[PDB]
Amino acid sequence: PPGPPGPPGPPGPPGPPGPPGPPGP
Amino acid sequence: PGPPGPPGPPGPPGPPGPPGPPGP
Amino acid sequence: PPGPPGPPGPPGPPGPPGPPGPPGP
Repeated sequence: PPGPPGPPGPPGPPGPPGPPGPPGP
Repeated sequence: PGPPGPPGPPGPPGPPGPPGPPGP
Repeated sequence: PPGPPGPPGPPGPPGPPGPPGPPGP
């Protein structure tokens, strides 16, 4: 008989940067 | 052997974006 | 035995907007 499913994989990579902030005053 | 495990969780958030442009 | 580790997860979400820009003219 087969063994159990293996462990979870690792977390994914970081997301991309956010968008530029708003213009200055 | 068993099948592969499930996928990992989503990664961490990305960094803040760059500063905005100058004001008027 | 248990199976191999799963695949990595997906990328995380985008970062927040950046800081405000500098004063203008």
